[PDB]
Order: sequence, then C-alpha cells, then structure tokens
Amino acid sequence: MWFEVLPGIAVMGVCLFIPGMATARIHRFSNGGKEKRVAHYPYQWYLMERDRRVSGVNRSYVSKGLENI
Amino acid sequence: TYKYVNLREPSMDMKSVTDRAAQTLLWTELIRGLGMTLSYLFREPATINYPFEKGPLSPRFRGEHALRRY
Amino acid sequence: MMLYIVFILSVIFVMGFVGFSSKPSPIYGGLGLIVSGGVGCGIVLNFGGSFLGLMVFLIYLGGMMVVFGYTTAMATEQYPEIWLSNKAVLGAFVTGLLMEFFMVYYVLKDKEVEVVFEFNGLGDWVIYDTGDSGFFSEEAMGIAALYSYGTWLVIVTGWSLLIGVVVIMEITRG
Amino acid sequence: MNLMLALLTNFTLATLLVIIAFWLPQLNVYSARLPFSMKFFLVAITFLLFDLEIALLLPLPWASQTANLNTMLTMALFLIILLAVSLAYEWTQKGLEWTE
Amino acid sequence: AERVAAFLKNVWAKEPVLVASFAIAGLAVILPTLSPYTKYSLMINRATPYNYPVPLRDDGNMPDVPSHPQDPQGPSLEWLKRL
Amino acid sequence: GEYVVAKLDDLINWARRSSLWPMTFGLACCAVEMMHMAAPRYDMDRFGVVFRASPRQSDVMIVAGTLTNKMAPALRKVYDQMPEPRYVVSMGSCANGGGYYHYSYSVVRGCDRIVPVDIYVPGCPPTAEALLYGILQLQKKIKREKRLRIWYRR
Amino acid sequence: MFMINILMLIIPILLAVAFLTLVERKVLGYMQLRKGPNVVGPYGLLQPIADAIKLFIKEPLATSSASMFILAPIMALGLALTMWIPLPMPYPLINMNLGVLFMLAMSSLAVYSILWSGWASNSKYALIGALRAVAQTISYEVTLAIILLSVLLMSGSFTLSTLITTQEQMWLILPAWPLAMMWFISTLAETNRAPFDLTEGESELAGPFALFFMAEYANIIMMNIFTAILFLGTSHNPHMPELYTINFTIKSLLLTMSFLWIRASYPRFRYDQLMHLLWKNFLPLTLALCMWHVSLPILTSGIPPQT
Ligand SMILES: CCCCCCCCCCCCCCCCCC(=O)OC[C@H](COP(=O)(O)OCCN)OC(=O)CCCCCCCCCCCCCCCCC
Ligand SMILES: CCCCCCCCCCCCO[C@@H]1O[C@H](CO)[C@@H](O[C@H]2O[C@H](CO)[C@@H](O)[C@H](O)[C@H]2O)[C@H](O)[C@H]1O
Ligand SMILES: CCCCCCCCCCCCO[C@@H]1O[C@H](CO)[C@@H](O[C@H]2O[C@H](CO)[C@@H](O)[C@H](O)[C@H]2O)[C@H](O)[C@H]1O
Ligand SMILES: N=C(N)NC(=N)NCCc1ccc(I)c(Cl)c1
Ligand code: SF4
Repeated sequence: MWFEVLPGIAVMGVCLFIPGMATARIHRFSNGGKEKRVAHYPYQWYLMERDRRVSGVNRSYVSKGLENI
Repeated sequence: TYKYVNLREPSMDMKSVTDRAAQTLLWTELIRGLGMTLSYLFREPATINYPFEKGPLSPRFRGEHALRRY
Repeated sequence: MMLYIVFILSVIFVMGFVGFSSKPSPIYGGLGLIVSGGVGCGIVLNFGGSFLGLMVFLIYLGGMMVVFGYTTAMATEQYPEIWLSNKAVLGAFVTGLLMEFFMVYYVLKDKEVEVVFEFNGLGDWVIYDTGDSGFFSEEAMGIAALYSYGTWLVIVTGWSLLIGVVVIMEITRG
Repeated sequence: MNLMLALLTNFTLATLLVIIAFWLPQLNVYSARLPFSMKFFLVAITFLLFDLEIALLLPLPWASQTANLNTMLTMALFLIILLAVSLAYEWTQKGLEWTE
Repeated sequence: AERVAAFLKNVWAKEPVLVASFAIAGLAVILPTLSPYTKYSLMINRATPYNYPVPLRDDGNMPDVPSHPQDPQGPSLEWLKRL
Repeated sequence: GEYVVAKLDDLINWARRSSLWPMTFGLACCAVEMMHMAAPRYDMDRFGVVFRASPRQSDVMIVAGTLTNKMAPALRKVYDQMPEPRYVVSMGSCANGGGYYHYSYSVVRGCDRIVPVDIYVPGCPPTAEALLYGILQLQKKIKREKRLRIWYRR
Repeated sequence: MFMINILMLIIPILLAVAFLTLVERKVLGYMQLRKGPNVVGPYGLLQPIADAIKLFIKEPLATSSASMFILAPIMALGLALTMWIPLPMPYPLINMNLGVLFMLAMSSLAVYSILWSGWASNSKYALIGALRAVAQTISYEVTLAIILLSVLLMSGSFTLSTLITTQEQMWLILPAWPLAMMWFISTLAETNRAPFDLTEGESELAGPFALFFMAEYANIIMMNIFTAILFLGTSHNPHMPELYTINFTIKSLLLTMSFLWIRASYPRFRYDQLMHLLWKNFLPLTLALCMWHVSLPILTSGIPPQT
C-alpha cells in the first residue's frame, strides 16, 4: 500500500532535518546561547569589534551591562 | 458504418476562446493529468508476492513434459 | 601568512596567465583562463568588491567563458593536444614561470623590488582604509547609481547590446 | 576563513570520492569543426548577449531605493524593453527556428 | 474600433501568451503615472536616514530649524505612521 | 582472516544480487513476457531489478528471443562492452538452442555459441513467472560466489 | 566547531540523495499500480545501500584527456555541495550578504561539467550530445535569473534569510504565482528532468557514474529547497528554530516529490519544442513580468527596505 512509501520518505526527511537543526544548535553553543551575530555591513562589524574589546575576554558574544558602568 | 475520430470545429465565441486561453496559460489539462496519477498512488497495487504467491493457471497449462504410467 | 593573501592570489593570477598565454591547445588555454578568472574574483573580493567579484563568476566565467568553451568544442578543438608537448609552448611556459618566481622571490626577500618600476613589498593591507562604519555597501551604492546618475551610460550600453544581436545575425547569415 | 574552509572541504571530498571510485581491489591476475551547426552557435551567443543585459538589471533591487525614482523607473523599463526588442528581432528574422 | 476588437479576439485565440505579455508590459509602463500611491514611494525613500544629520551652527535666524529632535520644527513622519 | 574474507564475500555478493541491472535484448516474442515481468503483477523493480538499464551500467544480459546470424555480431559487441561482473540469461527455446528455427539457414543454434550463458530459461515463451524464477536462480548463483575466499587462497 | 558543522551538512545531503532514489522508485511504482523496491530490506530501506556498494565495486570501464575526464565529476559534485552552504534552514552555514547572487554564480558554473565530460568522451557523438545539453541549460538560466530578480524586487536584497522576513505574513507565491509557475518548470528543465530529460531520451534513440548521479540528485533537492524559500517562506521563531526546520523540510520534500509525480505523468518534449517553450513563451512572459514587478512596488509605495 501507498503508506509503505513513507519509511523511505521519513529517512529522507530526517536526513534533511539534520543540517538545519545542527547549524542552529552549533551557533548557540559557540555564541553563549544566543543567535550568531549577523554583520553584513561595516557598521555592524564595527559594533561587533567594539563588543570584542569591551567583553574583556576577546569574545564579541560576551555582553557587559550596567554592571560595568 | 464509420465515425470521425477528430473532425470538430472549435467554438469561436469569446467565452470559448477565453476557455482555451485559460487552459493554455493555467495548464488546466496538464493538472488534470496529475490527478489521474495521484489517484493511482492511492490504489492498491496489482503486484503479487512471488514466490510466496503465484499467478493463477488452469488445468490446460502446457509446462514441463513427463512420461506417465498405468 | 594570511596577511599576504591578496599577493598570493596575484601570484597565482600571473601563473594562470602564463598558462594560456603560452597558448597550448585552446581547451587547456580555456582552462587556464577560467582558473585566472576565479583567482581574479578572489583578489577583487578581498578589496570589498563583493558584487564585482561575483560578476566575474556570473558573467565572465558563467557566461563568456562558457560560450568560449562551447565554441571551441564546436569550431576549434574537439580533442586537446597533450599539454606542453609542443616545444614553443613549453619554452614560453617555463620562461614566464621563471620570471614570475624571480619577481616573487625578491619582493619577499627585500619587501620591495624594481621590475622596471618600483613596487613596495610590505603587503597590500597597508594601503587599506582605516575608517568604515556605514550601514550600507559603498560598492552597492555606486553600482545602484547606474539608474539615477548613469542615464546616458544605460542608453549607449543598452543600444550597443541590441546592435550586438543585429550585427551577429548579419555576420552569421552568410 | 569559513567560506574558504567550506569550499576546500566540498571539493576535497569530491576529489576523494573520485579517487576511491577509480581504484578498488579487482581480484584479477590477467581539431576540425565538429559537424558544425550554426543554430547551436547562435543559441550560445544569444544567451551571452541576454546574460550581459541581466548583468545590467541585477542592481535594480538597490536602485529602487533612490530618491530619483522617476529616472530610475524609466531607465529600468527602457533596458527591459530593449531586451524585448532584441528577442522580437531574433524571432522575426527566423533566429529561433530549428528547421533547415 | 470594431476592427480593433476583431484583431484582439484573433490574437487572444492564436497567441494568448503574447497577448498577456504585451498587456502586462503595457500596464507596467502606464500604471505608475495613474496611481495615487506613486508619490509616497519618493517620500519614503527620502525619509530613510542613511547618513548622519549634521547639525547647523545656530546664527539666531533659523526659527524653522529645531533645536532638539523632539521640538516641533522640522519634517514630520506622521504621514508615514498612518500609511 | 577466514571470518573477514567470508563476511566480506557475503557483503559484496548481497550487494550484487540485490542490485541486478539488466540489459534486455528484446529480439522477438520472448521480449513480451519480459515486459510482463516488469508489469505491475510481477514488478521486477521490487527485487532491485530496474526496468531498463544502459548497457554500460548493466550487470546481466537477458537474451529474449531468436538470435539470427545477421544479429550475432552486434550481440557479442554489446556483451564485450558490459562492465564486469556480467552475467547472461538465455530466455526461451530460440536463445537456448534455436527452438522452432533450429534448422534454419539464418539462425544461430543457441546464443551460447556467441556468449557464455549463466542461466537457461525454458519455454516458448517462458511465462513471466518462469523468467522471474530464472532471475532469482541467478541471484542464488551470485550468492554462492566466493571470489575473495579464492583470492585469499592464491 | 565549524568543520563539524560542514560535515553535519555534507553527510546528510549524500544520505538524503541515496534515499531519494528509493523514494523515487517507490512513488513511481505506486503511481504505476506496482510497489517498487520492497525486498532489499524492509520496505526497500536497504536498496540504496545495495545499489551504492554494487556500483562502487563494478569494473570502472579511453578518455581523450585524462585531466578533464577526472575534472568533470569533481566539478559537478563539488559545486553541488557548495550550493547548500548559504541556505538558511533557518540559519545558513555561511551567512552571505549576496547569497542569492552566489547561488546564481555557482549554478552557472555547473554547465562546465557537461562540457568537460563531452570533451573527454573522445567520441564525436557524445560531444554533440553534451553541446545540446549545454544549450538547453543556458537557455533556461536566462529565465531563472530574470524570475529571481523579479522576486527580489519585493524582498529588497540578495540575502537569502531576508526572503524569510519578506514572507513573515504571507507566502510570495500569492503575489508571484505566475513567476512561481515558470520558475518551477525552469528548474525541471535546468536539471534535465522529465519532461525535459532529453540527454537520457536522445541518448537511447560504476563509481564515476554514481558521482555524477549524486551531483544531479543533490541539485534536485537543492532546487526544491530554494523554491520553498523563494515562494513558500516558513516562519522563523528564534527561540524554537527546529519548528522552522520541520515545516521547511516538509515543503521541500513535497516539492521534491512533485518532481517525481511530474516524471510519472507526461511524455517528453522534443528538443526544438523545449527551446520554443523558453524563447517564445517563458522569456516573453518573464520579460513582461520583470517590467511589471519593477513598477509595482513603486506604484503601490511598497518598496522593501534595503536592509
Ligand atoms: C492586475 C495586473 C496583473 C498583472 C499580472 C498579470 C499576470 C497574471 C496573468 C497571466 C498568467 C500568466 C501565467 C504564466 C504561466 C506560464 C504560461 C505559459 O507559458 O504556458 C504556455 C506554454 C506553452 O503552451 P502551448 O500550448 O504549448 O503553446 C503556446 C504557444 N504556441 O505551456 C506551458 O508552459 C506548459 C508547461 C510544460 C511543463 C509541464 C509540466 C508542469 C505541469 C505541472 C505544473 C504544476 C504547476 C506548477 C506550480 C509550481 C509551484 C511552486
Ligand atoms: C523604447 C524606449 C522605452 C522607454 C519606456 C519608458 C517608460 C516610462 C514610463 C513611466 C515613466 C514615469 O513613471 C512615473 O510617472 C509618474 C508621473 O506622475 C511619476 O510621478 C510620481 O512619482 C513622483 C516621484 O518622483 C512624484 O513626485 C509624483 O507626485 C508622482 O505622481 C513617477 O515618478 C514615475 O515613476
Ligand atoms: C562503498 C564501499 C563498498 C566496500 C566494499 C569492499 C569490497 C572489496 C572487495 C571487492 C571485490 C570485487 O570483486 C571483483 O570486482 C571487479 C570489478 O571490476 C570484477 O572485475 C574484475 O575481474 C574480471 C575478471 O574476473 C576482470 O576481467 C575485470 O577487468 C576486473 O575488473 C571482478 O569480477 C570481481 O570479482
Ligand atoms: N533513478 C532511480 N530513482 N533509481 C535508480 N536506479 N537510481 C540509480 C541508483 C543509485 C545510484 C547511485 C546511488 I549513491 C544509489 Cl544509492 C543508487
Ligand atoms: S522461444 Fe518462442 S516465444 Fe521466445 S522468441 Fe522463440 S518462438 Fe518467440
């Protein structure tokens, strides 16, 4: 019956789910649990490089708030 | 007695012309073909599970020869 | 070091040019030009020419050079002669290759060199711009301006492409 | 660096797959003109010329951000119309026919 | 006119793809001049501040120039909010 | 040593018999029963036997019909272009040994005069089911191969 | 960390391609009132593995130029994997500001593998078949590029993840279904899929083979993923990105399955007829719709943001 086509479709679907799910979780792991910063324009790169200096550990994804004021 | 397979005149009124325009641009007859193959996807297949299942034969079947006894 | 990436790409650029300029079979000459085109895009990319770099890939490689190979397969060579089997090609290839290496050796040893003209050898990074914090791509703004400032450029360019079609149909009708 | 790594990985893997694909244990001990057709040449050339016009249109999404929209819209349409005229000329001169 | 309609019916029957192409291309050329909304496209693009708005040296004779961003003088985007 | 060679043989045998791609030489009426074997009732594809493969991608040649003298050179040429391992299935009386036309001046008296044959399927024509039995018999022949075991003992 | 990410994309792509061959055979089978693979593993789940092993231990059966004989499959497979690295699912492996142009640029290079393999065939007739395939591919590149540009005039940029934002409220297939139709057909013709499978058609009138097959089937999946993003945008929830990945995978699977559905439903085009479909039908409409989509945002004051 037609639903015997599903197991092959399920395997294919799991194979295509892995890339997107892996990229998202690797990004969170590498960026302190947040989304990876997008810098398409010089202004965003400038802020990211300023964040790196302000972080105190050379990590643009480590944020300092009013505790540093 | 005979019949014509393909001797018809398309209606040239605006409604009929626009119907053919819609078929040309919206691929209606092609979509109608997709419906047929879709309906076969959901039909039980005709395949049998050989060699666990066998095609039907009759007593008249002509197979391998043999010499018989009384 | 990665700080010399543009220079390293430029060196590869020259070797690819010596490749097809010594003129092996046009099949291989076309290959050498394709490798130089890709490397040429990389040089442009590292100067902030993202859109310009990708146009070399899209248009120069994916368009013009595809048509070159298509025409070569159809009207020039169908089977390539073994590369460098010809003496003049091998001599020209070796001659150019040695000239490039002698250039590259000295500029790296002295961080400068005078090959007819004076060239600094500290690395192309030294001339880069030190302030950039705009919210847009300057290359994109300049290219987009074709439709606001470059009315006259659009007219003559568009006209020439139409005449290109007309002319080529005339040439080939015979 | 990431894009360079990705490209190097993709093509390095492709090279390796070709390698083992050509060398596995086997277990055995024992420049003329290619019947040139002018029509296929003109398809390639026509593609080239249309590809160069596409190169000119690619900036359009950015151009729409201008304050000079009157000029920008007029030039955008002018370019596309000239592309249509090119197609119309080729069409009416039998350049899109595959007979003869 | 009647000859115009007969011509259009003929092409509609034989070349609907080309008829649609020309009709769409004609609308693209004509409709911007007839649309009441085309004027806002100019205004919205101009209202997007890409670079810094450099302040003016106050000479005491600029009653139309705001002193603070929240002062009333200067362009307003209230038309854009309601759009 | 023995265990690895045996298991590896089982693996390559299973892959080769589970993915048998036939080149069918549909010479005459036996080709019709071959089409019926591909048809829904028997569905040779469900065994991993694709419907029609290119000769250079093929693993088994099915000679389905009378092989004439005029055709014999062409059939041998296709067989020689097949990549190994390659097998031949002779289908029906004509290909098996000439059949009804055995005594004709224009007919090869069995395709095994031209190519080596792995399986002979009798019948004029064999039924689609008979041919399928033959294909499965070929699968079992492939399952018996011990190429690596013999290689190890050279 | 990044090398792990690359491999968590490369490996699943090849596995997805392997099992698409099974899905294709079984979907075609059931539309043909039969079953397709169901003996080699339960429901045929080991069939791709048997086929893969078989092809790689087959005799690898003279090339007119060894360098190009090997270059063509490396180019095909390397380029095919490269087309995946900017795809947002929802986050791309590489976030390119001009990702759409990159995909257009890389796809235009894929025709070299056709050209090079025709040169290396060492046969006059195989070179001619390659040139016919190239002419088809570049012909449909024209409409694909113009259709893509038309859509981006509603998105505002060449960034692929911006298409997600553009379709936050509504799929782009609603304002652009005429373009979606020609885009979808163009992808079929671009990948030499039925009814545009003229290379396999006209032709009949081991490891290296497998490699070209993997490249083509990777391109088929990728093109339908691109179609899903371009016209059937999935909503992204930044705190639950897996929700996006599930919905977007289902759409891509269904689009891929419709490629098989279409193969099962129609006869083949003649070569001259598929050329007329492009140059005399799609291209006129694409040009007219390109003018229309340039004008529409301006005349509705719906110009998207640059960023
Ligand atoms: C108010 C202002 C409005 C302004 C905008 C107005 C625009 C909208 C109105 C116009 C509608 C445009 C429709 C565009 C679709 C393209 C139409 C087309 O090109 O069809 C014609 C083409 C050739 O037709 P033919 O009969 O062979 O001959 C005609 C020429 N002699 O026929 C074909 O193309 C056939 C295609 C062959 C391929 C067959 C396989 C595909 C079948 C399944 C398709 C499923 C639909 C795809 C959906 C994709 C989803 C992502
Ligand atoms: C073979 C050559 C073919 C060349 C084809 C050229 C076709 C050009 C057709 C449209 C050109 C003008 O198109 C449109 O017209 C209206 C006229 O009110 C202009 O005016 C509109 O926008 C401007 C903004 O600049 C507003 O100030 C104005 O209030 C508004 O009405 C638009 O700015 C212009 O975008
Ligand atoms: C995807 C990973 C798969 C891993 C599987 C690893 C298994 C390694 C053992 C492979 C054994 C292959 O077995 C062997 O394959 C080659 C393929 O040409 C066949 O062919 C070979 O032998 C024949 C003669 O017998 C020669 O004429 C031929 O030129 C040669 O190619 C052999 O007939 C077959 O016996
Ligand atoms: N066209 C089909 N869907 N069937 C089919 N016989 N495909 C080709 C089989 C194949 C090729 C390469 C690999 I890797 C794998 Cl696993 C399977
Ligand atoms: S064996 Fe019988 S059925 Fe087969 S080709 Fe010969 S005559 Fe025809």
